[PDB]
Amino acid sequence: TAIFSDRYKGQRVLGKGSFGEVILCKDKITGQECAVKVISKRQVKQKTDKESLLREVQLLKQLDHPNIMKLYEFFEDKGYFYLVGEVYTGGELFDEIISRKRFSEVDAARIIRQVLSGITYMHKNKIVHRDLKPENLLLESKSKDANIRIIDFGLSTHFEASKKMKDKIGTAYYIAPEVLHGTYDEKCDVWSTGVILYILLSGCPPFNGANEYDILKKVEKGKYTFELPQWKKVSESAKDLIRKMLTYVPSMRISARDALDHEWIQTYTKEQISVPSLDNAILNIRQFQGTQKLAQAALLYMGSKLTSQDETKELTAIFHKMDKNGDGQLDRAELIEGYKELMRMKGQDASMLDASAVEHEVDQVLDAVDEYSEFVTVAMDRKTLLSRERLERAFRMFDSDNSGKISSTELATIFGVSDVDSETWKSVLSEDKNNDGEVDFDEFQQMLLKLCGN
Ligand SMILES: CC(C)(C)n1nc(Oc2cccc(Cl)c2)c2c(N)ncnc21
Repeated sequence: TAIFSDRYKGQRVLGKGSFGEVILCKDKITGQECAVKVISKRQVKQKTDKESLLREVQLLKQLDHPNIMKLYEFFEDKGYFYLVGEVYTGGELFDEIISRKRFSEVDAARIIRQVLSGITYMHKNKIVHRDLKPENLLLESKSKDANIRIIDFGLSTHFEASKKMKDKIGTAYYIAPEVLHGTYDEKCDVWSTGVILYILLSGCPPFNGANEYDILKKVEKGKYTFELPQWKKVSESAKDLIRKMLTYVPSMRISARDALDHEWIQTYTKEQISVPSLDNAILNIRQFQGTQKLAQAALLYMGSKLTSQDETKELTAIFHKMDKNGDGQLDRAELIEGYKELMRMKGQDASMLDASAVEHEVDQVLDAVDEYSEFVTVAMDRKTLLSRERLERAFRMFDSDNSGKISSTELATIFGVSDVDSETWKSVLSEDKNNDGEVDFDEFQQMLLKLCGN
């Protein structure tokens, strides 16, 4: 077999996506940069057999469209799959939108035409996405005229969805009703695209609720309206398209290809042109995006705290066992070995892909120490860092008026999206013995710590 770390070295962590971590990697010979998704066999089950995954990868590697992520290679070892593809540096679609002055039906139409164009093409090759959502739409580069690239086509056919709310944040808004009941086809991608279209034009989900299951109930019933005030600013042809895409019975639902010929797409994408800014839509999208990202950061922070506890004590156990004389001390070599040992047990950390990468992390930890218990504390704080800073930056972003505080109403929203229990979070707060009806960042962080057994 060919080995992933023989070819690629990891540069830096790009983020978390469906089914695993994504690393920026570089070919050790040619210097080609690529994005690598590392899927752990221990945390993600396969729905299909080997042969079927291989033939699907062999197909994906051959496909080519300007709105679909390019896949280059695939590797597999004892514990992991590695999907190697083209790296995109423009970030998520919605983050580019919320940093705009104007946004019109014209900008929406140009977004949606690209999305429908990639989808159309993948459906002709019998590949269905199933989990189409804003996070899966990346901008190819930081440029102004950059294409949208859809990531994760085909994956959900081969790998089972996580049940953890860490991993499901914001998926219920987009999912087709028929995917909930088991019988689904390519039309599920049109539904998801109509949900995204609805949000682009109103800033709000068509099927919404106070918690994950409430949202799913709305989706299953399938009723939505155009009753919000900002829909008055919207053409009727956009409403007609949305209706066709959010048609409940999939055989009555419009195809991706047919949707590219809809009058709204034709009208509003003319290079010619022939139109107001939907400022309310943009405000709500800015609010939506901050809420989703704060809830996502809250869960990852809590998850990272539990992992940190689990690995801190295990490393301590490994190093104690390694301590042959029992004096509490170890040299550079034992530290490396013990750290490696930790990763056989707990699986490879995305950013430690080989023995060389562990050494530099050790050597980095030592540079800040220049006694195995000081090493443990420093090495673990360095794995929490990204979580603790992501949380603070996510709290700062969500606090749009810079008041330094989040109200109880906003906590409800955040904890509902995070699917944490109304009575449970209210109880943690109380342990705010003074009821301002609001919390600053330190208090919010204490709430989360208390919701994960600290
Ligand atoms: C940063 C993240 C996790 C949203 N992401 N995901 C990406 O999607 C990937 C990246 C590698 C393999 C697969 Cl199957 C999907 C991605 C990319 N291609 N370029 C830059 N960032 C990427």
